[PDB]
Amino acid sequence: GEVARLAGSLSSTDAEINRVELEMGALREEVNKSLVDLHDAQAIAEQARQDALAAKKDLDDSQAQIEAAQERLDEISRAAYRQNGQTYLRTSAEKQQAAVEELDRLRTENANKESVLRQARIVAEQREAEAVEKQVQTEAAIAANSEQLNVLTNNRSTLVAQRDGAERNLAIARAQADNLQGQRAEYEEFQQAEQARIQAEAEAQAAAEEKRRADEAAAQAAAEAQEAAQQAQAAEEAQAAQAAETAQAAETQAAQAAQAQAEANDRAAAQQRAAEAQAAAEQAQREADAQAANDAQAQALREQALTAASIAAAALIAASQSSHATTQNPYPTDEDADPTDIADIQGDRSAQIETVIARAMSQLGVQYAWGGGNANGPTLGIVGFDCSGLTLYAFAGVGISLPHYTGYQYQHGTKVSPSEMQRGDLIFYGPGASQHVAIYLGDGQMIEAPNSGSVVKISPVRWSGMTESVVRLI
Repeated sequence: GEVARLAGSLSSTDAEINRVELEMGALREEVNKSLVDLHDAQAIAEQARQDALAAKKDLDDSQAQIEAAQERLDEISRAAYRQNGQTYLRTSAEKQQAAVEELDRLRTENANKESVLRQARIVAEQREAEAVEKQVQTEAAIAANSEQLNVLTNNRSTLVAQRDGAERNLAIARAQADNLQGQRAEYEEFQQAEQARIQAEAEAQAAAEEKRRADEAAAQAAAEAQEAAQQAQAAEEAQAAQAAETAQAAETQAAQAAQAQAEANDRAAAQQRAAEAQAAAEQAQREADAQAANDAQAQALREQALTAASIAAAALIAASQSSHATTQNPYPTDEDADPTDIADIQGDRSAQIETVIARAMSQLGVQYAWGGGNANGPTLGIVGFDCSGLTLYAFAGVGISLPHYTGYQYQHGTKVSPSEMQRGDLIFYGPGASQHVAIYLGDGQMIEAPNSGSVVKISPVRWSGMTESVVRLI
């Protein structure tokens, strides 16, 4: 059975599909960026313009402000002349000087504002030009990226062509494997993979226990090494302390020297014992990580064999039932032979549910094909899956054989009230499950193959048209 060659080439052309999809993404977003840049340069330009306008507004206010004060000086002189035909003469002379010096003020303020307008106008000139440039820039960047994208999508359509053909061949392979080797053939292969699953699972369980205990051993040897090294450290202390004190002081002389010898002896003794315990901790750590490496390696083989077992379970079921896609009788016509004959399909738990669900999610994106799907995967319509076809596919992974009809799937398992549904349950719609089926995924979302034109997708649970009960198979 050369499934695995096409399965591999399929999956590698799907790897190429996603290369090109991210590449297209990079270009598409490139345009999005310089679109952002353009709209912000435009906002900069319009803001520099409203700054220039603000400048002319106060410059004109300064104009007519100065002219209002000039005309008050004017009416002051007019009053003076008419009043030329004593305390008040003094204070009105002082008022006129106040007005003249105020006008001096407003004068130099207006010159400053004239320079402010010169610069606000130049700033708007500049950043308007900046926006003209960046505008044409991104129109041209769009031209380039639209053309390059059109290239990418030509490549993408040929890749998906290849992909549809390869999937179509994989369906051929699954059929030849299970439709060909009759029941007892897949039965033997299945019993083999189920046995290898239980054994490699037990083996991995043993490598995990020993890795845990070797890790405990690494810990004990490491701590003992550290203790012995600390006693070596205290020897260093007490030796330099003895050294300093004898440096700072006949028979008394021999007593000092003997204590120095005893100090050095204790030091090298605790030091050698520290070196020994630390090389021992190093061995214990090399063993603890050789054993952690084997625990990981054996756990990989454990779930590898667990998976190969689940698919061989799906294959037994597939070889157990007729093609639920054609009509031509796949049985003999003259009473002159004797075939295999297919089973009859018409009217812990947590780990089990997750295996089924992985199978349905693995088909996310597969196109709809009326009547498509079996225990081995998608099939040609009357390639893809239809709603009740997908559920049939998923539960065969845990050896649950379902009919390729919603109304009949509703008769299997246990009828739970819709309000207590949980992950793994079958949600049905239509009277007596005559219209549609989906798998509850938990957390108020479900996976389904819904209607013509929709790929296998995850959608929120729908309450309109729901049957009165859900069905729980595991």
